[PDB]
Amino acid sequence: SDPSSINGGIVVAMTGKDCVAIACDLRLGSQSLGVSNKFEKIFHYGHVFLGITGLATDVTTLNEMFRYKTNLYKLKEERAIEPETFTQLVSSSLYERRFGPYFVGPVVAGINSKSGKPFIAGFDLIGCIDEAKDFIVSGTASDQLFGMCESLYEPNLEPEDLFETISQALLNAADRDALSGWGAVVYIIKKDEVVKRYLKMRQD
Amino acid sequence: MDIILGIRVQDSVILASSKAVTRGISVLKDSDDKTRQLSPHTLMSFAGEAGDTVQFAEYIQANIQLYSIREDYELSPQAVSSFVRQELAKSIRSRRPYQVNVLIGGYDKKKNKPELYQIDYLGTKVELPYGAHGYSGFYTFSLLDHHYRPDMTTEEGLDLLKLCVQELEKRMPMDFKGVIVKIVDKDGIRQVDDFQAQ
Amino acid sequence: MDIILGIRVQDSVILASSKAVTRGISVLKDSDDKTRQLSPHTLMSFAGEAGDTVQFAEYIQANIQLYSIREDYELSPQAVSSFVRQELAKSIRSRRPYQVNVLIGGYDKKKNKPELYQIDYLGTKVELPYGAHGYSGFYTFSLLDHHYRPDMTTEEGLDLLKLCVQELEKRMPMDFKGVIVKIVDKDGIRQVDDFQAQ
Amino acid sequence: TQQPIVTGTSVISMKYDNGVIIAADNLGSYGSLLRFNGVERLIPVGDNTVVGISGDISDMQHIERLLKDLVTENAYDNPLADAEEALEPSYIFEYLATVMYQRRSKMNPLWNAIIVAGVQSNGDQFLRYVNLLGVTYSSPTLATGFGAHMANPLLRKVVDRESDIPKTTVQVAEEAIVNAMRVLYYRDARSSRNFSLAIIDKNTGLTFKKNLQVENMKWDFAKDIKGYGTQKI
Amino acid sequence: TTIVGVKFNNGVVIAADTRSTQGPIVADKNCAKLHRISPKIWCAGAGTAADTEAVTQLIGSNIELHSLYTSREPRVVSALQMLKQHLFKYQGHIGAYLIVAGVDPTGSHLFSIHAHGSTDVGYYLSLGSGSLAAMAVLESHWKQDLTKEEAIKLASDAIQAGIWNDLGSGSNVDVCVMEIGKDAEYLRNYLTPNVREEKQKSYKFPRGTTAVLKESIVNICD
Amino acid sequence: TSIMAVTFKDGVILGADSRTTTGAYIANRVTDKLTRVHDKIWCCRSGSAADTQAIADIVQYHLELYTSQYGTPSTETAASVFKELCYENKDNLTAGIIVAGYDDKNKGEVYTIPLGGSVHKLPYAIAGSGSTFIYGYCDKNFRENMSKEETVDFIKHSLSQAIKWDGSSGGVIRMVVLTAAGVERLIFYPDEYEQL
Amino acid sequence: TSIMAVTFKDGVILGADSRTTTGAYIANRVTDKLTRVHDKIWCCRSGSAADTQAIADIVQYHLELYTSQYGTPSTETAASVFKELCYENKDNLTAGIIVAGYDDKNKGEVYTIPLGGSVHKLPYAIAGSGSTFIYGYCDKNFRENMSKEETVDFIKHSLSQAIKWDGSSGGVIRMVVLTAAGVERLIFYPDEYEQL
Amino acid sequence: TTTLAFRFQGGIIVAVDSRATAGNWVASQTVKKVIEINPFLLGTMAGGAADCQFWETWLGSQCRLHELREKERISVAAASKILSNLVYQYKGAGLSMGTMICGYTRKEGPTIYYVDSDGTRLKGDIFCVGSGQTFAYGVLDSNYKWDLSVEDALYLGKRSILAAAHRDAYSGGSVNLYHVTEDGWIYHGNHDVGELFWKVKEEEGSFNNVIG
Amino acid sequence: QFNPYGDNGGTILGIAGEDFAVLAGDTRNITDYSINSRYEPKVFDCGDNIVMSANGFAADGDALVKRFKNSVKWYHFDHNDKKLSINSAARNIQHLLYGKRFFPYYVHTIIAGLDEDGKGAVYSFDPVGSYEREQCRAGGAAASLIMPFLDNQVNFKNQYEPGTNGKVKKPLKYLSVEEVIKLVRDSFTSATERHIQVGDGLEILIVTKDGVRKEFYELKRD
Ligand SMILES: Cc1ccccc1CNC(=O)[C@H](CCc1ccccc1)NC(=O)[C@@H](NC(=O)c1ccc(OCc2ccccc2)cc1)[C@@H](C)O
Ligand SMILES: [Mg+2]
Ligand SMILES: [Mg+2]
Ligand SMILES: [Mg+2]
Ligand SMILES: [Mg+2]
Repeated sequence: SDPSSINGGIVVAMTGKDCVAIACDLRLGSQSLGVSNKFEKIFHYGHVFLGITGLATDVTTLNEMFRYKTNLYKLKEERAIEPETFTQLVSSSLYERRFGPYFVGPVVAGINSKSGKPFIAGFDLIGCIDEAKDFIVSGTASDQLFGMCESLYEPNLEPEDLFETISQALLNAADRDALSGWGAVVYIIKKDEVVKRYLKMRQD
Repeated sequence: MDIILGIRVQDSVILASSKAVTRGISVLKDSDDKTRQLSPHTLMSFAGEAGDTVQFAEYIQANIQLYSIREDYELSPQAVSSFVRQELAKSIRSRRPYQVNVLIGGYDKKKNKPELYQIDYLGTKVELPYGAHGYSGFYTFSLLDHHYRPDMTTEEGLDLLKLCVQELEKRMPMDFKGVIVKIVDKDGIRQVDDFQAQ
Repeated sequence: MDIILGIRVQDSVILASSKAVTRGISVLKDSDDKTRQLSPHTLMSFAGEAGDTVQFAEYIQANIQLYSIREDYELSPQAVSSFVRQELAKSIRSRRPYQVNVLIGGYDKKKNKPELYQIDYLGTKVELPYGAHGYSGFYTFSLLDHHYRPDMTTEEGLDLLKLCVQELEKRMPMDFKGVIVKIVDKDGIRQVDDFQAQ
Repeated sequence: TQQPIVTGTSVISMKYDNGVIIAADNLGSYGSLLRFNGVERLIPVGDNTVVGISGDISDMQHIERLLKDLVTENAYDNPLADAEEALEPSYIFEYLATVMYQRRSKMNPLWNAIIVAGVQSNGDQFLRYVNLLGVTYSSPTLATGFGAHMANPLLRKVVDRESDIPKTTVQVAEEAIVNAMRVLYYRDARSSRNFSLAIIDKNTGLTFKKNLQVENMKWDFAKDIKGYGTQKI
Repeated sequence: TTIVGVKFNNGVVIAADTRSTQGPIVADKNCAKLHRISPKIWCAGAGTAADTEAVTQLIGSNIELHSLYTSREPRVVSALQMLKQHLFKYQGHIGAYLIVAGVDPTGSHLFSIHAHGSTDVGYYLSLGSGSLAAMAVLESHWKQDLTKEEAIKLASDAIQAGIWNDLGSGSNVDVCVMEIGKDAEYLRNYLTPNVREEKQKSYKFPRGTTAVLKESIVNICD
Repeated sequence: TSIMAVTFKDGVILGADSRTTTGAYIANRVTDKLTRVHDKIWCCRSGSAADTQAIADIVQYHLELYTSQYGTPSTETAASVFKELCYENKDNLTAGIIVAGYDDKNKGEVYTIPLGGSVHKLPYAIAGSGSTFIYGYCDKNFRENMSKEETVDFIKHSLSQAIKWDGSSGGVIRMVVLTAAGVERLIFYPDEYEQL
Repeated sequence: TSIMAVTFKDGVILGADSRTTTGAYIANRVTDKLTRVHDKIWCCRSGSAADTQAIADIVQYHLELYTSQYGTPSTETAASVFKELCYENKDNLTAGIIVAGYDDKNKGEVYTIPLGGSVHKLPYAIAGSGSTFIYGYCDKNFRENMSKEETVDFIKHSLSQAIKWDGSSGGVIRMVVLTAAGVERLIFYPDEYEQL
Repeated sequence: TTTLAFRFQGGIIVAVDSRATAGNWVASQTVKKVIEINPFLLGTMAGGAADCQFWETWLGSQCRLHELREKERISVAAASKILSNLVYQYKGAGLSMGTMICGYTRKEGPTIYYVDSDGTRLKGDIFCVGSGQTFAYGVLDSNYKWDLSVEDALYLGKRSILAAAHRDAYSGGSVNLYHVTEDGWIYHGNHDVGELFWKVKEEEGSFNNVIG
Repeated sequence: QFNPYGDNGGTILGIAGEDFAVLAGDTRNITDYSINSRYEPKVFDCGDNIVMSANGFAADGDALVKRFKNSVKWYHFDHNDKKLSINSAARNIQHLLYGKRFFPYYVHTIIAGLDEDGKGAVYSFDPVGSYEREQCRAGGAAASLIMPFLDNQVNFKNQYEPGTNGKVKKPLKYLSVEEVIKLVRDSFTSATERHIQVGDGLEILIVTKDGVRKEFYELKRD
């Protein structure tokens, strides 16, 4: 009944050697009732990826708002928005609603197209930026996610290795949370190509 | 509590809505139609708070109808549902939000697919093979998880609902006075007006 | 809300009691007998809070049965009803009061007259030609004010009761899964095993 | 249910190489009124234990009576009362811990935070805390109330783990205690300039210092402070 | 959070711990809490992190415009006045607690600001949960006419008292030295005494450990 | 907080302790509660620090604008401006201000504005949590037309008693002397005043 | 209520105002707040009139029984009985009691028992709602071993300030003098003490 | 939690999940929600673990005592009523337990009693109890026949818990299966949902809400 | 109002081997944001080769351990010195806890020992005496951080055989006391990094068919 708990949902992002990964679960619940098995929580504007947990209506509203804004950006600037810049756009957009916030835990993943360096960021619901360079977590199993990442993570992982770490981090966190799970998608983001995998997991 | 069910088969979408309207200690009507036609190929069903329910539906209907006449063209189920979602999403943060849950069932003539959208009063939208609002979902979801197949005929879809209604008439505390059933397909919206004494 | 009706005709008392037991969003049972025989010619029906209902009934039953064996005698319906009232009266000012309303229907062999007692959880007793507990009375009292006659046969009483059950099935918001009907007269207590579609 | 009335602030304490030091100011507050001024909050039991109490003073006075009654009772039919069967710090503590816990469990607590300080019969230092919930713990440094927030950080700079306690002389420890008391007097609005200090040593025994004062206070820099931002004169 | 400001004979220094928290959980182990208002006016926040950041950036923006307009160096009393007036207007609801410090043409300044908008002037200040651990150190060691070296050591030791003794504070010490002579020197991770020790074991998974349902390449361009 | 203002033969003196608390913690032990709103118009603040600082800033502003248009404002005028702000916004303010100033015609004057926003002209005035403890003392010892060294003594003694009994009061005692002479600042330290 | 006890050279004196209020109504302007629990042990009561009367009556009972068996109770004994009742029943009593007595051995003694139930032996004690206004005055004027007439003056002046500021205090000042002499009841009317 | 027991031609099917929660935290996935009172008696557990665990274990002791005292096994009716009456003594103190007592005796036949902490005690052929009850009820009711084979009935039981484990956030882990006969409980094993879901999807063509 | 409960931090963790068991817990005791002690054991050898921790409210933790240590003692007196088997201890502890069902001990409690067949055994309890035997269990403040790790690294959950298409699981096996103590120290360094209440020191108790052995490791002090 606390808005950040109604639908349930986890996002995690990790950096590795010349790559980033962002993963999310697929459940959309209404309290105990599992409602949808296909609710993805990761979006992408150009090469910039946004995962959003929390109230699902806000998740949808935010994606549509950032599509809208990055489109207008691309038209005026005649280039794709960069992760660092987008982070700033997320931050100030959320703070614009300081006193009636969107109940969400946004995560940004992407590689800088000019410098090639991997970039991740998290935010709280009013736009405060978490500037960790290893991993970012969010959602109703964030506790479990922090536990997994801090144990499993190591710097400079190769994309195929990073896929294992992020997937194992997500999967095992999901499985200690009643409200998250029911499917998982992982994005592996390499400057040049993006592979998206759907995971096999417990449907309970 | 108000039963609003939707099931999407292969060539059509089927909506079933309860017929009771109950204020307090009395059932005031046993034949209420909890549905508005949005376009020749788009039907919306609704449950929720006493006043808001019909005002919202009609407000949506007038807007879609207006759009239709302005462009001499029928918006897709997907486009209609996004409109409906955005309306609810604005509403949730206004002074007095509409407390209305909806199912939108339509046939997309361009894609030749049937489409079912579940949207709650908060503006949470999802496409589903089958859907429900309120307490009824706590029974029907698992029943359809079992018996539902993606490639069913309309006639098979109507048997799946007969099962859903039966189950709700057995285990729900309240007498919802049967359901009105409507099919949305490539031809449009018709009423299977003989479902209760069937 | 639990339907509990009683009507006193000329030579008998008829008790009718809803069959559903509902906890939350689920009907757990559709054949619940909300009755206890207190003695060969006295019947008591009950409705109220979940646990106290049966616990109270069976406690009264144990007591009246104890009496019968001690005295080799059946207490008059009027004496049983007085015993029941006092038990409820003491209960209302106790630590945790019994939340049960009752109907006592009895045939008094020493006077050859049927008798109906309505007693609520407060210990409010009153003898009636017809009575009800809960919301059902809001329908049935007016119907019987109209349709009831002091000289009706048992069979006429059953028609009048059927008329009451029809009204409730039409107008009450809850599904109470029909009634179990019982007749108390000189030849004792018997159940009308067909009523749900009689 | 209940609420403290007349209260008395921190009790601060640390271990050193031979024994323990404990101090407490002599104030008894009544809300924000600095009402009473010669309140002793250090309670010597025998001559190997000092009990320091903060919180509600009426409860403190009750625990005082309990402790005296315990010395009396231990003496009864006990010819080794001042030798082998003398009250140990650890006995006094366990007793109080029991009382405090039973009291919270009855929903009627003794509204206090207590530190028991002393030296065992084998020379070992004893330093343990108990409070109104019956929570107990032990550490090279212990403080109650504000002392927990301000004395500990300072005292821990001196004795940061067990292995620092051989290394810490009486002089160093008392200096740290005396300085911590000044800092509390600077920043705790419910505190006083006068305090008692006691040292329980394995050689020296019990040294109870009364009527101590905070000295060497820095106030001179106040004259330069004008306004709250823009004002120059 | 532990933040301090210490004045010395030729300027002012500020320090902070680098832990950010969400209730009992550490979200960021090395965040920057030292914000820049203008080149030589720096700031440290406590309370709602989004509020301290935002209020710092807003006043920082307006101070720049003010500076360009007036063709003058920004003054600390200006940052102070703008901040307090903004915070007051919000009766508290913007949960920013700041130590603002800097140098300008009139000298060197150290102030604190509370969420409701009251300001205090001082020679040494601390805010945040580690506030009392840091103040215990300052009251114990502060003196008039400190050198730059002494003020850096005192500031640093105070943050440390916060790191070790306050559960809301940890990781590393950030410092910024504003001297009347030269530029502001931002000293990031001045101390790093909380290095995470080497893991007992690697948890690198054999490839193919995770079960995959289906795979696909995502398109970026147009 | 302990604040006081006292008229005497040559002008008026404002005095105050230097302690600010949040709860029982001393946020500032060297606070300057003596506030200048004009050359020879000063005030003392009690209640919310936020509120009283915001109010003193607007008054300072109004009196500066006043001077540029109409010469020096009288002390009464300054009190009226304080009162206007305190009364009109009483609901969202917790402000207890003492206004004191020296004028050539009117010599020393003291005005007290308590919580509601009423104004009172007085020979002397005391406020803040500290003041309850010195009502008896102050009433028993104040005389009209005291000398500068007498008024300093009276403020010193009173505030030291206030500081002795109130937890929310303490630190150094600050005074501002307002006469024809000029403006004089005074400070007295615990070692000095605790002895009295 | 304004109540105080002061030890001096030859014994101890208790003083009190005579006002009892319910809200702003004066239920009694001539109350005797000076209560005898033994010949030369007396007390002043504050807080709940019901609570303190009931307490005083129990103490008087205990000391009468005490005198029958063991002889004259010490003041400390009297204070201990008061504390016992007040402490053991702190969670049903709003009682603040000042105890004052005289015996040949220990001379004049004063004990104050505030709300908690704690006991405090003091050279003098003040209490009641009017006491707050005289902390400064009393601490500044009390000396040890004053004469009877000096002490009477000290209470007279202290209570008149307390009465002057506190609306719950007022009426006449009653005093009880406790010495070897003797017990002496004094009274002072507004027309005398207001002019101080 | 989800627990069910139903009566059919060939006795009783008892089926339960194995998930323990505290709030949204999954506390355990391998918990025992069935107690084996005696060779012919079973009890199920829903609601507060401790309340159930402690009072159903106690019920076991009370039943055993009856055997010694009466030289005969306790009737299901009486076993249920012991627990019923105990729970009633505690009404309003906040006990939280959903319970089924299932078993066989010669005089009664196979019998199921539902007993909760409100004091409600009911005899019936079908009960589902727990936060997942409605989900189990949906599958169970729509495929229930009196004449189901033993093999079919065990599966319908198995399938109904799966239904519930999938939809209800607070159900899951594994299915525990029991059959009660005239001779009378036999354990039909533990079935982890981790594997069972995918197996049942494959073999039955159900669960089309799930991608992949 | 008076709240009879507090929260002293503190995390505990038990893993059962084949012929051993470990019970580990950090040695830090906290109240709100302050540190009470850096070394306060909350794991205890209770006699009869059983080790115990009751974590959460330390007053209730200590009361329960005390009371159980007494159960062991009075079991010896009433049953001719019979050893108290781990399962019997579990059942006993349930009754201690349920005994206070309507004013609970506010502790998550864990016991470790060897079962009748000499196998490693771990039992865990909620505050009101619900209990289960388990292969491993974390309890306390960072339980949510450590449990999923153990699910992954002790019971190999979500780990499949490379190449088998995720259709064949990684086989569950017993771990050595060296491989267990590795997981423990790692679990705790992870927990220290992310949770403000966990730190200072780690104490592990190991139980074998020779008794109880103790091991200590320094943890981060921030
Ligand atoms: C049927 C049964 C039988 C065995 C195993 C599982 C179940 C199913 N059942 C649960 O999984 C329930 C669901 C939540 C639920 C709980 C109670 C009633 C209904 C639903 N969980 C629990 O009972 C867990 N404990 C707790 O939830 C708690 C127990 C004690 C607590 O103590 C808090 C406290 C302590 C002191 C003072 C005040 C509060 C807090 C949480 C236990 C699996 O660790
Ligand atoms: Mg589930
Ligand atoms: Mg008066
Ligand atoms: Mg055994
Ligand atoms: Mg930590």
